[PDB]
Parts: sequence; structure tokens; C-alpha cells
Amino acid sequence: PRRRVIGQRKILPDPKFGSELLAKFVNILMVDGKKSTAESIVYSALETLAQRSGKSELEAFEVALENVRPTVEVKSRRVGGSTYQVPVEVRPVRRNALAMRWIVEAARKRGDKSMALRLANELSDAAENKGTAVKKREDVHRMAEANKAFA
Amino acid sequence: EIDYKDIATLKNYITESGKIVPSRITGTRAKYQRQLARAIKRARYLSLLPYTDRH
Amino acid sequence: RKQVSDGVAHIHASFNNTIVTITDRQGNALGWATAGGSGFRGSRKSTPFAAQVAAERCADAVKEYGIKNLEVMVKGPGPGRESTIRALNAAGFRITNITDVTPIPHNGCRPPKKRRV
Amino acid sequence: PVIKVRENEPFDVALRRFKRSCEKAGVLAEVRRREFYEKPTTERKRAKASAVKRHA
RNA sequence: AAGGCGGCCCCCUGGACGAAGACUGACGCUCAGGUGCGAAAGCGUGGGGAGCAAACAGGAUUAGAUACCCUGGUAGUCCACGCCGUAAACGAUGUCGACUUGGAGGUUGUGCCCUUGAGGCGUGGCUUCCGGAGCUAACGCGUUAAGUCGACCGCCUGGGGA
Ligand SMILES: [Mg+2]
Ligand SMILES: [Mg+2]
Ligand SMILES: [Mg+2]
Ligand SMILES: [Mg+2]
Ligand SMILES: [Mg+2]
Ligand SMILES: [Mg+2]
Ligand SMILES: [Mg+2]
Ligand SMILES: [Mg+2]
Repeated sequence: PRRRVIGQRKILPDPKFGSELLAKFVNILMVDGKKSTAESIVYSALETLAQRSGKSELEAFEVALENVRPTVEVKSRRVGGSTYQVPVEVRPVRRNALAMRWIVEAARKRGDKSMALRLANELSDAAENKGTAVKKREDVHRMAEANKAFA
Repeated sequence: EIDYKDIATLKNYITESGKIVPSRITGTRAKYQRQLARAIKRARYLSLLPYTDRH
Repeated sequence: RKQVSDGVAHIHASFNNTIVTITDRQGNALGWATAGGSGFRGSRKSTPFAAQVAAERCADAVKEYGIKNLEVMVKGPGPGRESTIRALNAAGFRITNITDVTPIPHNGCRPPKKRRV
Repeated sequence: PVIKVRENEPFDVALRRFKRSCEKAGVLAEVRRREFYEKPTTERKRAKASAVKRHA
């Protein structure tokens, strides 16, 4: 990415509700190139999440992502031998891209029976902001507010 | 034509901190930038001019 | 304990460390805090983040006197020259006057030999 | 450099006005300069080298 | 003159340069021998000693570390009088004199022209950068010559040994 200024791949919207943001999330949860067994866990965790929170499947995910969505992050830069953490404000597209990534990875580290349960309870713990997914944003906030002078 | 007594003219050739201002910024002739400093120093001694912005 | 309200914020910012001392208008120490005492060492000690947390600790051990307005006085170089003042205003203080009191000789003492590194 | 905070002037601007008063006076300039001893032969070398550099 | 010389003030004092004429009448150049000056360190006697710092001691680094870094620190660095007489004491270019296109500055005199809270035209002393002819092995030097000539003095004659 030195000389080549590339854009970004615009992946097809979700077959169910038609959101491109969800089509990204299914591709995050997808492993070993199995789209059939990936979207099947995401819809099963949407159905069990909206039923035990009060429907609105489009908005019950919107409550869980705003809390895990970061506003600031650090970039390791070796100026004079030493590594200085520079606070950089994340872009709106990359904002959700990391917020979705911390939901899939925290649910993976859970001890529940199935990934439909691991994901549904993680989206429940992020909507109330009391879990592994919101903490990964909290530690990212403490590291950015510390190195606030090298901005 | 320059004098230490003329603390009015002199106050224009010294910084906020008291330091004498170089010929490069003042745009003064070489001969007088010397006559200036000798006078700024002279008045500095006789407490007609400060040394530092601390006092 | 006693009442003061208007004081002076004194900071000795050196390349190695940063000392934050809260004093009155006359020069009597009310309270203090340093980057080394904050629980940092070596590298972490001489950083603007450590100078930030020192001002935070300092404002806490002095608000028992009840200070509202204070005029900052900056001594020396290194990090913590600015980061201390920032952590001071955002903590709950009205900054009256910022002054640089870095000691500058008019060619006096011979300084140590250059480090051959 | 003495900087007095004015009425309805922000802390951000007053700090930025001070950092420019220091830059004007040579606060950190005189420090790095007087940190260690420099021989008369060493400063005469810098003075001659900086004159060569002041030729564009 | 070279070494070198930097807060401000006074006393004593050496040199340089300019303007105008007046005076002396070749009294000049250079110099082996000689004589004087001559950074730093070092030496003697007596003071002084804040900082810095050979030696030294301690702490680290390292395979080792009799170093580089850190913490201390004695001589010395400072004053007086003596001594030493050497440095990459260098422009690595001996002194004096005459002659040979130019460009941009810096510093310091002075003659003049203006309504001037600045400039315009000269004319001397010194200084920096570029460069012409020429010189040079080349790099470069180039009216402040390493050009063109003359006077006198020093000096060189393969490397190591020395
Ligand atoms: Mg006659
Ligand atoms: Mg002695
Ligand atoms: Mg030592
Ligand atoms: Mg002895
Ligand atoms: Mg010899
Ligand atoms: Mg030339
Ligand atoms: Mg030629
Ligand atoms: Mg031989």
C-alpha cells in the first residue's frame, strides 16, 4: 500500500433483511469459508436476542454496537528509537468494523453450549455495557487518553 | 547622538525579557548597534533599565 | 484544613523527572507530588503522561485547603512542561498567570563534560 | 516569559501564546546549549560552519 | 607581530587609518649570529578553591572493560612573582616592493549633492564569497595570487631508522 491507493470491496447486502453492515458481520463470524453455517448462527442469535429483549431485530443490534463502537485509538511510531503511541480518531466505516470484531471474538472466548447462545448473550452484555466486548473499547479509551499529549 | 539617559529610545531595542535585539531584526547600522549595547548596558547598571523580566 | 483560595503552582520539569509543588502567593508549601513517586520508573518516569498524573495527585492532596485560582510557574525543560498545566486546568483550576522561570546564567559555571555516547 | 491570562480568553489560547513566548526567547534553546561544556575551538567551528550554511 | 584578546567604569599605554598642508632629504628593504615575545599542559614558593576535572575509589556495561556511561573526587584549572619555550604555534602559503579584466557583499575613514524621519556621486584602509587571463599534477589559486617580475633570509633532496 506504498504507491497503490486502493478503494474497498462493496460486498452484496444480507439475503434476509438487506443490510450491508450485517453481510460484513456474517463474513466476520464465517470460518473456513462456510457461509451456510455462518449466517445460520447469526440469525439464530438475532431471533433469540430480539425475543428475550423486546423484538426490533434491526435496533436490538444497534444498542449493542454503539457501546462497543470506539471513538479514538493508538498508533505505534518509532520516532527516535523509542515507540510512541499516537492517538488517532477512527473513521466511521472502520468504527463498526472493529465494534463487530470485538463481539465475535468475546463470544468465542465464552463457555456456553453453542455459538447461537454465545453470540446472543454477548449482544445482550454489550447492550447493557457489562462484558468482554465493551471492556476491549474501555482499555482502548484508557490508552488513548493517557498518550493525549502526542496528539 | 546615542545616550543611556534616553530610556525612551532604548526601550524599543530590548525584548520582553530585557535582552538586546540583534542588528538583523532592528535593521540598525553596524556602528550604532555597538553604541546601542554600550548604552543599554550603561543604563542597565544605573537601574534606568532592567536586566531580567523577573525583576 | 486552613483557607488560601489564591496560590502558585510550582513545577520543576527536568529531562529525568517532574516535581509538582502547590504553594501560596508568599512561597510556603501547601502540598506536592512527583512522577517518580506516582509509581513509574526510568523511561515511564520522564514522560508527559507521568507529569499529567503528578498534577492529578497534587490537586487532590491540596484541595483540603480549598484552592480556586492559581498562577503557574515553569522551571526547566523536558516533557511535562505543558502536560502538567493541562492536567491542572482540567482538574478544577482558574489559571491566572503562566511564567517561565528556567534558570539561565550570563556565562558563569563550567558545565559537565559532553557524554561520549 | 511572563504570560497573563486575559478575560474571556481560553486556557488553550493562553498556553499556545506562552509556548510562542518561550520559542521567541530561546528557553529550550539556551538549555540544550548550556547542558554540557563546548570548547572555544568547538564553538568557533560551529560559528564558521553556520556562516557557510547562511549562503543560498 | 604571533601567541592571542569579549560585562560596565576610570587611570596609564602601544599600534593602525583618513583629511590638509608643512618639514627632513634616500635616513630604505632584508637579515646568519644575537635579543625579546610566545596557547595549553607541566614545574617552585605563597595564597585562593564555587564549578569542572587527569590520577584514585566506588557503581554498571562486557567474553574481558585497567575504557566509553553513572556516583564521588585529588592535582590542576584562578591570583602573585619566578621557570619551561613547545602545539595541526595552520592560510600547513617568510618579509618588502612594482605591475596585470571583472561581479556581489561586510567593516571603517573622508570629499561632495539633496530639503533628508534616507539616499545619489566619488575617493582611501581592512575583510568575505564567486570568478577572468594566467598558473597548477590535479584539487584549486585568482590584484588579500598559488599570476607576471625583482631584493634578502629560512628550508628540501626516497621510506623506515630518527
Ligand atoms: Mg630641502
Ligand atoms: Mg602551580
Ligand atoms: Mg567522570
Ligand atoms: Mg605538584
Ligand atoms: Mg616544532
Ligand atoms: Mg576564486
Ligand atoms: Mg579556470
Ligand atoms: Mg631516509
